Amino acid sequence: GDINKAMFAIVSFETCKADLLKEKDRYHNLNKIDWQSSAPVNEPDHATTTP
Amino acid sequence: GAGAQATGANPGYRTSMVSGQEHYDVYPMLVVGDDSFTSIGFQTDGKSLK
Repeated sequence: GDINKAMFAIVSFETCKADLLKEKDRYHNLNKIDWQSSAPVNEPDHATTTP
Repeated sequence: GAGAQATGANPGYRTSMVSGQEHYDVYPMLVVGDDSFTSIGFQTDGKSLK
């Protein structure tokens, strides 16, 4: 019953490659990312208004 | 198997079997021009999903 006691929280959001390259040093393994497969339509769990 | 019946004089083209009889095949070579069709989405309001 308390948000403070929660062990973990998981959030899913939409991003582009420009956002990730905005901070190059923070992220790794950007070369192997399969961009086409992880489209918004290919993940039915995520809820969004993107056409 | 949609083609005409193939005899033993097959020059080398591909073929298949229909009802125990050997027939030729057909291959598409399709060209899709702009604004020719649209997929129809049956949305649930509040989100876009399929």
